[PDB]
Amino acid sequence: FWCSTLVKGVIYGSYSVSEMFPKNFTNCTWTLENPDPTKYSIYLKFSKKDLSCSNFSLLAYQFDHFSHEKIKDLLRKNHSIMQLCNSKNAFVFLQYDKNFIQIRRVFPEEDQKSFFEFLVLNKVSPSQFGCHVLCTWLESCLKSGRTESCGIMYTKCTCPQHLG
Amino acid sequence: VPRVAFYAGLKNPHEGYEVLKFDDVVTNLGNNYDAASGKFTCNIPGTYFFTYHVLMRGGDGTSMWADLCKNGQVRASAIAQDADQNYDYASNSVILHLDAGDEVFIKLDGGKAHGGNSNKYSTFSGFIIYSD
Amino acid sequence: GGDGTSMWADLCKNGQVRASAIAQDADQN
Amino acid sequence: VPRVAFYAGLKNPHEGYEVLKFDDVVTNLGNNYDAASGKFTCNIPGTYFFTYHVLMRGGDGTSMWADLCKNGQVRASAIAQDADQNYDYASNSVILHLDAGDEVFIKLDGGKAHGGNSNKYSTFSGFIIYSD
Amino acid sequence: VPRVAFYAGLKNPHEGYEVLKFDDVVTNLGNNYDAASGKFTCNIPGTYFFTYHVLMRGGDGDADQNYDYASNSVILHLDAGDEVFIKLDGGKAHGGNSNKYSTFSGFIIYSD
Ligand SMILES: [Ca+2]
Ligand SMILES: [Ca+2]
Ligand SMILES: [Ca+2]
Repeated sequence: FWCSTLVKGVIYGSYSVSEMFPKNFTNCTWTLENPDPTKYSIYLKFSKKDLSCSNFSLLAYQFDHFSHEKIKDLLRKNHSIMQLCNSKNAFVFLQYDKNFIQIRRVFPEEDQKSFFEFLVLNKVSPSQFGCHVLCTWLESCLKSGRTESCGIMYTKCTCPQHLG
Repeated sequence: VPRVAFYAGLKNPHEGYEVLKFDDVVTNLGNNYDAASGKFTCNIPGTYFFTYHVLMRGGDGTSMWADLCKNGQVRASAIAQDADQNYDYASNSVILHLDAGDEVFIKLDGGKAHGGNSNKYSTFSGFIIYSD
Repeated sequence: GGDGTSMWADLCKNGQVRASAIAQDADQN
Repeated sequence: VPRVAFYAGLKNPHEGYEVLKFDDVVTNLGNNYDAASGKFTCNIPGTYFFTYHVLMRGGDGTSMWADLCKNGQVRASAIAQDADQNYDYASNSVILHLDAGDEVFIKLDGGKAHGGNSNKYSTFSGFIIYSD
Repeated sequence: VPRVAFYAGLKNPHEGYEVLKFDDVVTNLGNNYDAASGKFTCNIPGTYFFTYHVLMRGGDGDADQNYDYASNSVILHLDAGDEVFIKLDGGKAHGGNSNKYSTFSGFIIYSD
């Protein structure tokens, strides 16, 4: 009944809040699946520059068993659900290593203003390309500027610049 | 003459004292194994060879018990242990004489199995050898 | 001890993966 | 025409360089495995397939070496290693061209074997594929 | 009858993403497997039982060699011209000069 969109085969992806909810179906949910829950970890960044919640509430839940809406049907599953706007920071950074991540846009310019992006890295031998994507993120984060805390573990790929 | 062979990889993460239910069926001749049932029903009496590998979940637990069982009596067992929450297989392979109407399936004696979606890390594969 | 040595072996038909094996082990020096 | 298959699980633990004596024989068509000598006197020449899984004695020993040997030539080996002294399968599967009368048997090269009495953890199972 | 079966071990250690070329062939009945290539080309379409075991060999530090088995076994429906080989995704595979620790063995079950 609901509308979902799964992105796989994607080392790197970018999408505005609108880029994931076109059918206008209140309660539509976007999905991301890990290429290999053993040798790939998931790191996501969303620019709360725009209050997606302000236009429409937005949460994120992880899940190991394929579910477009049921996994959220009983949202009481409360699998680390994270309101993606209650961010007392300009940038929200989350990391996840389960098998499936889900973003739920539910009704209780800007569409092209907010922005979502995700990256997967070989926790053994990361790619210089993904490595510098991690690089840009870490830099912009330690600022966002309180250069105090941006714990985006990058073991096996410290930045060629400002790192080490 | 009789052509019976099956091979299915596990698809969802199973934990606790439940029967494993391999769903990613890759090859299924004769259609005797139902991925949904997660079990192999013998209809052609004879001798069969059943080999299974089950992956321990990483980061959780230390011990994993996978025990193949035909009907209600366990006929094989396998243990995987790693203190620092690594990945270690709990595999085994058994030749069994299955008469008509027998059921065989991998039962999970505690622990948490991996939840490979399509990589087919955990596998279950069997085939007949002789007809009675 | 800590460290960590993992290995992934793949057996593929024409490129499409048919079998995957994981070997993860640390010997705690 | 020839029909030979066998599958024996281990009953008692074996330590030191010796020929493991698999006694819990579950299926022994052809009767070519004598639990007494832990050997497989192949009367019918041809091609055989043998798989074997041996568990490491938990709590005693760290690295145990196992070798499947035909006559006096070591054709396959395995090495179970775990510093924390936990269990870990030493397993292998081989296809051999057995001659007339030769004997294939497991020889533990150091380490301590572990063998559930009826948990049939450690198994040794083979069958003939082609007849010469 | 098809008359196809092979079994081979590995002598030279491998690294990177290169495919594993099991060279020390014990039996290659049917000559459909190239020891140097370490690959197998199906010339008689049908069901084939394949299995592989590899001994991982790495570590750090006191320094020791981390040894564990990555193993699996499958049933594949091969057609004419299909290629089967064990590509090492990433890590290290120990190699015995004649010790025969890493094995790759296959044999046909049915003929199409
Ligand atoms: Ca281990
Ligand atoms: Ca893979
Ligand atoms: Ca192991």
